[PDB]
Amino acid sequence: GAMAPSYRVKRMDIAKNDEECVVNAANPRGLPGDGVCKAVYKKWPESFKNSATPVGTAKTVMCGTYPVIHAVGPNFSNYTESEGDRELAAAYREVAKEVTRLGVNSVAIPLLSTGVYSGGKDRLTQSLNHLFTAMDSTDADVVIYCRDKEWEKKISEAIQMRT
Ligand SMILES: [Cl-]
Repeated sequence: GAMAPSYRVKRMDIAKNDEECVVNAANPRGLPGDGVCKAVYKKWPESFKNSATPVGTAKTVMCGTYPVIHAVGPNFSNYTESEGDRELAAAYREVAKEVTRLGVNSVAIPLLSTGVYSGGKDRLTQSLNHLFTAMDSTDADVVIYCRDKEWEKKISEAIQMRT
């Protein structure tokens, strides 16, 4: 585990992360996909061998020795708010289990079920809180990756509030 387990947020490409493993915002089919998923495919294509896994689950595939945790959030275009919220909480719990199993000291993570899977809604607070509920019991340094300046400020604030 990390010496003083922390949360941080960085506004850059998660494919350039400085952590011991990465969470992919995967699709259920293990396809190259778009957004974070496409950057992950371009950086760690080997990790997409038998990566396909259902909604609300996480499946780790090693690129060399570097773990890629394919976390499948619900697409809110397809799910009801109620069922989406449940599968989004589940995907984060499976990430916590895989990060623990791997014994890594740090993990790079995007906010699941945002952008292409948000159903056109701002789910920053929803997704971030399910991230906290899962990862709070873990001892890994968590680094959250986003691309939009207003998202970084809001994520930074939510982290610092609890400190
Ligand atoms: Cl970048």
